[PDB]
Amino acid sequence: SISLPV
Amino acid sequence: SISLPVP
Amino acid sequence: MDKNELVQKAKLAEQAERYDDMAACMKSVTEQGAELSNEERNLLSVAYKNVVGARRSSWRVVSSIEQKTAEKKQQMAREYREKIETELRDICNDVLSLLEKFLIPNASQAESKVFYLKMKGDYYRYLAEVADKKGIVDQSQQAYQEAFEISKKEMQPTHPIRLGLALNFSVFYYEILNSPEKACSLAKTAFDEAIAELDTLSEESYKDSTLIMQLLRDNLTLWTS
Amino acid sequence: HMDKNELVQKAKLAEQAERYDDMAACMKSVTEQGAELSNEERNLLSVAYKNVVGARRSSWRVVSSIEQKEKKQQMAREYREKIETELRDICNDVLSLLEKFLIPNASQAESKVFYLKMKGDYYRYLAEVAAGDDKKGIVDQSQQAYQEAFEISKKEMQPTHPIRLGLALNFSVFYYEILNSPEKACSLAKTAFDEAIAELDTLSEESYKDSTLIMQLLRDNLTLW
Repeated sequence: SISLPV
Repeated sequence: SISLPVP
Repeated sequence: MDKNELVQKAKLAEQAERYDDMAACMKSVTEQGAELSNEERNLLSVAYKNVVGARRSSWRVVSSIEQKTAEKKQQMAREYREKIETELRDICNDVLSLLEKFLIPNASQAESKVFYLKMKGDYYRYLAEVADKKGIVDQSQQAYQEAFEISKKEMQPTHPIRLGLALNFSVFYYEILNSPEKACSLAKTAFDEAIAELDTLSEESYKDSTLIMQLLRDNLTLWTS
Repeated sequence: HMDKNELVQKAKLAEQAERYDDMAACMKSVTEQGAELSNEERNLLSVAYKNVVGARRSSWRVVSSIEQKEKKQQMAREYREKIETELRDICNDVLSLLEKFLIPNASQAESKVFYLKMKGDYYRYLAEVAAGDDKKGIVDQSQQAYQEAFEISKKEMQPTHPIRLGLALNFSVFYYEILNSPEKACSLAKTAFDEAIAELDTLSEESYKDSTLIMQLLRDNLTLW
């Protein structure tokens, strides 16, 4: 799963 | 310039 | 030294891709006790995300070597996984202590309170990726939930901080709780409520908000086979 | 005292995990056990330190580029000086490993030329950051290490040899980049190339690609030069 990037 | 990338 | 000197070196550190420096700078700024600006807050978060990010990625690689293995290579992978794991927990405990002792208690801004409670959920979630585990998972859920409740009360559903919180909370549900339905339910509601109100989102935050909305939809598509 | 097979295993684990500081530490303890290094261990030591100093070489360029564009510049400079200090620490560690172990242990001309090229390389990296009297002595040490390695390689090594070809490449770059002699560079490069292609047929299959690659990069540096 993709979490929030910088 | 391009120095040696791997020994 | 002066907070503004530490903040300047944190940005030089970030240009140099020296994120350990960046975190130590912003850790010092934070331990001075004054609350952080939005700039200082995001510099802190960038620093620690890259710092812990590097170890999470090393932890992934070595675990997968441990699983794919040949007694000796496996014992060496297992020991090196534990060495990285210990750094990982130190970094998370470092961040969690700053959040508990300085950032969450002193935040006069609802937005910063939501930002910091999301961050406490994040780093407990990183602890839980490698975790005792029931306790850490509960710490992550409760931080995310409080953050979420304040965000529904203080921000519009198109706010990037709120949208990003819903993204990570639904990742938490899918990956840490093995609960796809709640993950999908949280992400779809967050996306739908944002999309119903895009018409009045400020052009300054439109890119960041639609970007996160894209990520929410990316996950729901994957999650629903 | 520490099992060397374990340090070499973890050095490879560190390499895959992009933990080059760890990778250098493993190979530094191997080297410090006093025995002469296998080709694998020698190559691991070389990659590890090349990456550890490579990170500081790139950060130094970024920060030094900022330093050129009164309190902001003083912050950049202090940081730039912090990066140089680390860069000089790493280079000194390597140069000291060469002086105490690698060069005195080198049984054969192949080994000796490798380590004397390494010494030229790490004095070259010092040179890229050094100033004043310090620098002149630094640049001198580099030319001496490279030049002696060359003479050993002309005498004892088939021009075929990748180690001999890599030496000619970096020495020519030392002339080009550090000593501003474009005519000493291409000449060096031109010569070492066609000395090897003349005996390309003798090349063994375990060394064919390594030699031909360096030979390509010799020509590549030529085109840009």
